[PDB]
Amino acid sequence: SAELTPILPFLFLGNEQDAQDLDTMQRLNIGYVINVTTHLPLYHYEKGLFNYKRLPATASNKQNLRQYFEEAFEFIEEAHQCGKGLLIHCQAGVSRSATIVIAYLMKHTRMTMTDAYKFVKGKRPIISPNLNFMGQLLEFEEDLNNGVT
Repeated sequence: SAELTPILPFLFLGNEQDAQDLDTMQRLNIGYVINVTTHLPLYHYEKGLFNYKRLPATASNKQNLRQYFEEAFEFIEEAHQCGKGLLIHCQAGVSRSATIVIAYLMKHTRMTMTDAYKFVKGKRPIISPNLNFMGQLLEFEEDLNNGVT
């Protein structure tokens, strides 16, 4: 499988395998984990090593991910501000988690939707948000450009 993707020094995009790799997470100074599924475990929860957030998305073709953007960005920033990294993952790191990272880049590094997509896809070529999530990212871009987020 594809290896964990560093996006920024404090933001890593991964799959379910990556969230179980405790030696790597400790090596990369990860202190925060976002699990973008309703059904996966929060791996290593009982060791009390990380701070976790679940964004309980399903597999539905109508899944709304925008509703989670604010919450997910706040958690990323918490990690960011205390000098810890954050791992965000779903099952494959292809679609749900990747959408959230692109949106973060759009809001917090001012990247257009196209440039943020290409930034992530350049780092992690297997990503492929579905057309539903792409539609939401376009709407998010719109709302960012009018300041109405």
